[PDB]
Amino acid sequence: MDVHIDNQVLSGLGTPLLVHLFVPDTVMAELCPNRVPNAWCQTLFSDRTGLTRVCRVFAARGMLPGRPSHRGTFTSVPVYCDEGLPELYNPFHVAALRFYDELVGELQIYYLSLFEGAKRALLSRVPVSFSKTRRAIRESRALVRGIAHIFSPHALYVVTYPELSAQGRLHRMTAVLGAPEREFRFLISVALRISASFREKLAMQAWTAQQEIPVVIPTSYSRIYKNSDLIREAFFTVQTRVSWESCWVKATISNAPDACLWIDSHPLYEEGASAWGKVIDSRPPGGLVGAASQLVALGTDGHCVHLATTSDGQAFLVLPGGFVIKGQLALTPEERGYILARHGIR
Amino acid sequence: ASRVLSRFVSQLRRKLERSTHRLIADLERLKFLYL
Amino acid sequence: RFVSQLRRKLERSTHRLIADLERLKFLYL
Amino acid sequence: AQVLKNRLLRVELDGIMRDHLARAEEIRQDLDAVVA
Amino acid sequence: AQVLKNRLLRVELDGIMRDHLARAEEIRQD
Repeated sequence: MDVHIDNQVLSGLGTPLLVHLFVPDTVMAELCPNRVPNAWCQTLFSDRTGLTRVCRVFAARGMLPGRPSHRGTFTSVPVYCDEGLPELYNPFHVAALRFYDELVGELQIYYLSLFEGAKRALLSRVPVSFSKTRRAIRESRALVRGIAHIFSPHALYVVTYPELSAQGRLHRMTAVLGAPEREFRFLISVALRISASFREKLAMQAWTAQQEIPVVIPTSYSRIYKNSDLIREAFFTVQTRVSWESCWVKATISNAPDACLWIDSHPLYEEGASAWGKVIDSRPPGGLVGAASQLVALGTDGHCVHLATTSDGQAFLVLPGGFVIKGQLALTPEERGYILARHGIR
Repeated sequence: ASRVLSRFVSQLRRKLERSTHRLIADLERLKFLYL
Repeated sequence: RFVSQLRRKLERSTHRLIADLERLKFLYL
Repeated sequence: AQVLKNRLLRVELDGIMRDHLARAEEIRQDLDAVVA
Repeated sequence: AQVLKNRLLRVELDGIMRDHLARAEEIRQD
């Protein structure tokens, strides 16, 4: 019970109201394995998409709940969204958290899943920290309740207890769709324009491999891959269900930090959620020969289709078999600014 | 003389119930707008 | 004073039947 | 394919779940007019 | 989105169950 009194006194600048949370250790195992993170608040809207200011959230792991029903970490969700009077709530409304120790993993959370659980729960001098004074006397079991989490079908534990007028005005709040809809269809729009760029690049060229990366290939490659077997290039667009782990937007945010590359890897036909957004280096003295070795090891991955994005406005597709199809990247800077504001600061 | 006002606060409870049952009435209409 | 018992156990039973019908919904979907 | 039939039947069951409390509300609100 | 709205109606229904048990306070002295 430390991070709640940490962030409660901290975020008084950009947030009127602060909600406190638990996060179980099973619910973020598919987010980041091996306990690699240890945050940043940016709650986007449902139909009032735009852009909003960011707020920092502090947290801790490895410290156990008073409930022995599950044993996990500490988080907390700021709420600052409602204009003027905070009595209205935005329904069907995402609130993004960027839990991190060094920006890996995201945390999408709802206002219904938060507040329905919240209602379900309920010669001079030094001045004292005022808000910590009421948490020590509570120490009770009814303050924490189990909430069916909507993004991942699991339990997310909230903590709240009858503090004061900020949390007292919270439990009376109600009000009279499209917050998970917009980001996915926006990903499919940029994926369709990139696949259209690949279509027109294969059309204006002879529909032929230039083979930018060198591999040796067997003579039965037109047999063990069938004729025109682009069924993986076909269902590429459904397979990109993630984007901000995907390397495609990673090059656009990398414009603020010249010879850099990011690589997505998707398997040959559904071997699993392989990886998204790995790094090809040119800065350290491993050098361009090490970049070439990693690149040809990328190209010899005979069961994974790779997509290459550059920083300068160019896209590339790597067929397994060393074949490369060139492509453009040129997107409207409104979506660019929307992406870099969705992650961080312009 | 000793049974005059308790009937009236009974009707006041019926009035608060017939008022606050509207909060039950409009939520499934909100569901019909939503889902 | 027998009007505060039978109608009261009636409304208690209907208040349990509505939770039974919500459980019947959860049986359905 | 056929979750629309489930949508119409779920509209049917929320209808028959609202009609029971619609039955109960006026009957519960007529048993308060015998007190005078 | 269908399974998401399934979870959403599931968490929305407990709101009206809590509001029913909040309305039941007035029953408890009547």
